[PDB]
Amino acid sequence: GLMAQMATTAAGVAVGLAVGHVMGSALTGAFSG
Amino acid sequence: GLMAQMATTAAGVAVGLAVGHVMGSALTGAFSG
Amino acid sequence: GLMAQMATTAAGVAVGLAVGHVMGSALTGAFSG
Amino acid sequence: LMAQMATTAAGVAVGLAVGHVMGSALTGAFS
Amino acid sequence: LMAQMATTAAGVAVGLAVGHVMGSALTGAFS
Amino acid sequence: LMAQMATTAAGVAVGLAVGHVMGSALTGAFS
Repeated sequence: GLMAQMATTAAGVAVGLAVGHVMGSALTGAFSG
Repeated sequence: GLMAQMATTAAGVAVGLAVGHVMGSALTGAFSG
Repeated sequence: GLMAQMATTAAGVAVGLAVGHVMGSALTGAFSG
Repeated sequence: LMAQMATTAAGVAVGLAVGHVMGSALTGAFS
Repeated sequence: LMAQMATTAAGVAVGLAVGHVMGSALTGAFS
Repeated sequence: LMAQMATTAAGVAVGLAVGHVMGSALTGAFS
């Protein structure tokens, strides 16, 4: 599906998030009434 | 499907997000009533 | 499908997002009532 | 080769379905 | 090769379904 | 190779469904 790879020799701040898959999920950034 | 690769010798701030796949998901950035 | 590759010798801020594929998903940036 | 780089990124939005984004930038280089 | 880099990132939003993002940037390099 | 890097990250938001993000950045490099 996806062979992701991050390779950093020198990283001041290394942030990495991996999600296997998203199925039937409603993702909303900002919501207002 | 996708052979992604990020290679940085020197990164001040390295941010990497990997999602295997999105299936049947309603993604909305900004929502207003 | 896609052999993506990002190669930076020196990056102040390195941001990389990889998605395997999007199937049957309604993606909306800005939504208004 | 040699390169003096000064970058100022503000309000950077990365990702699928990016919503409202606002940004104000100002440069006073080589002054 | 040799590179003097100065980066200033503020308000960086990364991810799916990014909402309201605001940012103000200013550069006074080489002054 | 040789590289002098100075990064200043503030208000970095990483993840799915990122909401309100604000950021102010300023650079005074090479002055």
